[PDB]
Amino acid sequence: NELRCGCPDCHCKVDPERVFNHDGEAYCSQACAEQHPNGEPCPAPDCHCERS
Ligand SMILES: [Cd+2]
Ligand SMILES: [Cd+2]
Ligand SMILES: [Cd+2]
Ligand SMILES: [Cd+2]
Repeated sequence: NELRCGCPDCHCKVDPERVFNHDGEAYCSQACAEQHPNGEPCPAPDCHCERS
């Protein structure tokens, strides 16, 4: 299915040894997993997930 981030428009590279599984889904960062609680987007400075 191609390892993809739970975010609707996010597809950053996810690493198994640090995979953030939240509610059974994988995310690229702890930010996407928690729907960006600290208001912090993901490490990708060009990504627009949750922004748009
Ligand atoms: Cd993103
Ligand atoms: Cd990302
Ligand atoms: Cd993400
Ligand atoms: Cd996100």
